[PDB]
Amino acid sequence: QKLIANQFNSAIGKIQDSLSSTPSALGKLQDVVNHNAQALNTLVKQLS
Amino acid sequence: KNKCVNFNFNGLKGTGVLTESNKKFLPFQQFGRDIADTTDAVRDPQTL
Ligand SMILES: *[C@@H]1O[C@H](CO)[C@@H](O)[C@H](O)[C@H]1NC(C)=O
Repeated sequence: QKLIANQFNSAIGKIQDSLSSTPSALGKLQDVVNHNAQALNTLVKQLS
Repeated sequence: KNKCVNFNFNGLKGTGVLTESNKKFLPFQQFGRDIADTTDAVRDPQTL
């Protein structure tokens, strides 16, 4: 029990650093936001 | 000012509210534009 608990705690501790260090782990949601922004900006620019 | 009316400045006709702008129009600049090629700020005739 103790070894399993320690392993789980270590993994949960490392997961935050893994998310924070890499700046491309959340690329899907950012891609969604960027796609919406690009579509709207293009529609605005077509007025010229 | 501060109430949206029809404006006609030197043949440029439009509608909207006019406010004292904080833009730093350089001395060779007459009117400003935004990302969609529309007039955003304008310089007055008579008094500048
Ligand atoms: C008339 O317009 C000129 C700018 O061309 C301006 O210098 C002058 O003050 C105006 N006259 C009055 C009475 O505001």
